[PDB]
Amino acid sequence: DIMVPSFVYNKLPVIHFLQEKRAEQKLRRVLDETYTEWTEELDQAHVTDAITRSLNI
Amino acid sequence: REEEGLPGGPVPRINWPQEYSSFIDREPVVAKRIRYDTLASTTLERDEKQIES
Repeated sequence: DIMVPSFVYNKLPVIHFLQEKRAEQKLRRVLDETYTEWTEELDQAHVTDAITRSLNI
Repeated sequence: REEEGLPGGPVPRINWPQEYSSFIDREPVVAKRIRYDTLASTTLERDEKQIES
């Protein structure tokens, strides 16, 4: 009725602070590991060159 | 250019009468004309519906 309640009350602030920091850490990780991926596609010049070769030119 | 009706393929800026004079031998000159004439007579396009698909 008296002791354990008081010590729980004393614990509350530190735990709240640490959990807030942990959540911030996880969202920070979410944004950190995002990168824009630029894909590379076969240049159409080679396609045009192959078309010319097929024509026997 | 299709509305113009002009050759779809690219056409180089050449004056073959000068090339005739310059070249000692006819054969390379004739071959060059054959290639460019064929090139200017061919459309270099691929169906973009299938390509996108």
